[PDB]
Amino acid sequence: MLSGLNHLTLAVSQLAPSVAFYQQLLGMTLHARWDSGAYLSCGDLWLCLSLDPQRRVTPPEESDYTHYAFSISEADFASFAARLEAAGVAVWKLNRSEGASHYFLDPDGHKLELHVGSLAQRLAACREQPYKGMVFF
Amino acid sequence: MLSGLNHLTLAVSQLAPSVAFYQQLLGMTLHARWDSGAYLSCGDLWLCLSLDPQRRVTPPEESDYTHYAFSISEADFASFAARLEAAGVAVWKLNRSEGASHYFLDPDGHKLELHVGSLAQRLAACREQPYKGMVFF
Ligand SMILES: CCN(CC)c1cccc(NC(C)=O)c1
Ligand SMILES: [Mn+2]
Ligand SMILES: [Mn+2]
Repeated sequence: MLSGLNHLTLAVSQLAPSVAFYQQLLGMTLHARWDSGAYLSCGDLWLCLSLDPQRRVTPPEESDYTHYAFSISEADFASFAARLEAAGVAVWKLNRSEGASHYFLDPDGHKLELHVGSLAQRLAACREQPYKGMVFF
Repeated sequence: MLSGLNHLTLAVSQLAPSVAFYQQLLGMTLHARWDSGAYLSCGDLWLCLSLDPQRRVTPPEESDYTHYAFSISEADFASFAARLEAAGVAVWKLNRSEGASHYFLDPDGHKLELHVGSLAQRLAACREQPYKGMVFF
C-alpha cells in the first residue's frame, strides 16, 4: 500500500532565490543543485525545487488553501516565526484555526506553515474544541 | 529548527469525492471529518483535505509542476497503478527518470505520483550520471 510522502516537489520561477529561501532562511539541508532544480531535506522530508517556466508568483488571495506545514518544537516556534517576520517574509493567515501555527509565503507564493504538534495532538485538542460537525473514527 | 513535514493540506472542491479518493481508492486512514474537511494518515504523512470554494478543478496543462509523491514498494507498484487505471484515474506524465513512478491526478487536478526509491537512491544515481550543471554538497 502507500506508506507516506516520498517527496514534495515545488515548482519555482527562479531557482537561486528559492534555494536560498529553503536552505539559508528555513535551514533545510541542500544536497544537490543543477541548472533546473535542487534537492533538499528537512528531517525525513525530501524536498525538490523544480525550475518551471509555468510557475507564477501568486498572491495568497489568488490561490486556494493548499499548503505545506513544517514541524518545529514548542521551544523554537516563536523565535523562528519572529525571525521570518523580521526578515520581511510575507504572510497569508493570522487566525490559528488548527493550533500553534505561523503562516508564511515562499518567493513564488507557495503557502507554508510552521506548526507545533502531531496529528494525535490535534485530534485530542479537537475533541475539546471540535470543528463544526466533527466526527472521530 | 524544522524537523520534517508536519502536514500536507489539499484544498478540495467537494469533500465526499475527495474522501472517497484518498480513503477508499488510495487506502489512507480516515481519522476525522467535519463539515469543511477531513484528516487522514498515510504512514507518517498527516493529510488534511480542506473544503474550499476557491478550489478549481484544474486541467494538468493549466497547473505548474508542483506535485506530491507517495511511497510504495516496488513489489506493490504495478498492481496499485493497475487499480488506479481500472478506476479511470487520469495520468499527467510518463516516467522518464530513475525509480518507478506513476503520475496521476486527484479529483480536483492535484498532481500526484507513486514513486519507488529514496533521496539517497536518487543522489547515488545522480552522482554516477549528473544532470546538467549538477553540484553536490
Ligand atoms: C527569500 C529572500 N530572503 C529575504 C526574506 C532571504 C533569503 C535567504 C536568507 C535570508 N535571511 C537569513 C537570515 O537567512 C533571507
Ligand atoms: Mn495547516
Ligand atoms: Mn516527483
